[PDB]
Amino acid sequence: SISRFGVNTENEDHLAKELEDLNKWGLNIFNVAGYSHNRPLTCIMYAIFQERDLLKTFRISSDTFITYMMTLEDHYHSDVAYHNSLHAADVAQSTHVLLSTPALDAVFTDLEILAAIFAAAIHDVDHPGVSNQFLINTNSELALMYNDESVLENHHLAVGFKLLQEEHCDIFMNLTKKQRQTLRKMVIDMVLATDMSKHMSLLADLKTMVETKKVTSSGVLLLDNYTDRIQVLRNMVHCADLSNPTKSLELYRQWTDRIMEEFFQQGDKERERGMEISPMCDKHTASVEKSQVGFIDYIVHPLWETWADLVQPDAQDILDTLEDNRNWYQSMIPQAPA
Ligand SMILES: Nc1ncnc2c1ncn2[C@@H]1O[C@H](COP(=O)(O)O)[C@@H](O)[C@H]1O
Ligand SMILES: [Zn+2]
Ligand SMILES: [Zn+2]
Repeated sequence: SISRFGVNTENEDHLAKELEDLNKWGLNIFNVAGYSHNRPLTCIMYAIFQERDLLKTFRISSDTFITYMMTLEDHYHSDVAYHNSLHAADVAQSTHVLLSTPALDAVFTDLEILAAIFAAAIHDVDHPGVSNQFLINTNSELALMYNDESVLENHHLAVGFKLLQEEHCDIFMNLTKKQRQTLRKMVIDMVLATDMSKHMSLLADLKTMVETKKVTSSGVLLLDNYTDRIQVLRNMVHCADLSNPTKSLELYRQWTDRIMEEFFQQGDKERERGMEISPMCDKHTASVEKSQVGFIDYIVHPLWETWADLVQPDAQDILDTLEDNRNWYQSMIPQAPA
């Protein structure tokens, strides 16, 4: 309820204004955090579940849901500049919008929809603000536990599911044993897919599927087998995760400031511990503009272009914004003549 959020009517009214964009790409999650005592993930997730009647469908009481979500959100580190609950909220809301794209209407079951949004919400939980390689190079206990493979991603999953065991936190209590098994499988698949080292193989396989792309009498995509549906969900969450550059510049710029702050903080930690600094972690040798252009050209654009193709023409506006932002940064690159 509104009381669990500690929000008064004045801020509840502001929040109502902001939530008018719940199903839109233009929602401003920064404003949402500001009116919800900085609990953007729980607030947006509650709004999303209400909007999709997921609480009613899976018999999750508001009590259990809010208790779990508030617990999960508290396990995101508010001192980590980018990988915090604000980023998770953004990704969950972005996934929520992508799931409603015309080209995918009626394609996914409710359990698959539940799985993708949940995956998005927990995908970076308890992130330390440093990369897998940093954990590996410092002989971190986490790296040793997971044998240097998708260290953080494996940890995000373990924490997300482990927290269901705390008091009044099992939001999957009323799902059948079969549903829980299937949801777990799907969630694990999608979160492990957020590991950037799997990006290329994801894109490749994604393009391939687009070659075999099948539609209907209306333009709606056809995916009758699990394997094909999970590949789309997997890529959908990956796209939402990498959606910053496709948002209105006012938002994209705030995300970029955060990702750069987090990179510099890791650079500070490397210096503090006598380790050699990482690329783009050196606040004195990193070029924000150039980095963003490179990130879009080599990773984000190639990804969204393929997604745009799969859901043609649903994502066209997203691709255009992406391109405008890319050119804005391109022209923003500093210049020193003679
Ligand atoms: N705007 C951006 N510029 C450069 N790198 C980014 C940007 N947005 C996300 N990333 C990177 O994408 C990786 C995957 O995102 P995440 O799942 O949140 O960890 C992050 O670890 C960042 O290093
Ligand atoms: Zn991640
Ligand atoms: Zn993320």
